[PDB]
Amino acid sequence: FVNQHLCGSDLAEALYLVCGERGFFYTKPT
Amino acid sequence: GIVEQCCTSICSLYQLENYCN
Repeated sequence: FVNQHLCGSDLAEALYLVCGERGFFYTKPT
Repeated sequence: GIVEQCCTSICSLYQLENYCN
């Protein structure tokens, strides 16, 4: 996994591939 | 946030590891 653009789906899919079952939280921004 | 800072900008696994347990 390199350093690409993280956006919505990709954002979760990206964390989904780094944590997968580790459970990754991506709360909303202000 | 990340939804806007990670989408408006690029992020490396490092930043990712900072949003998960």
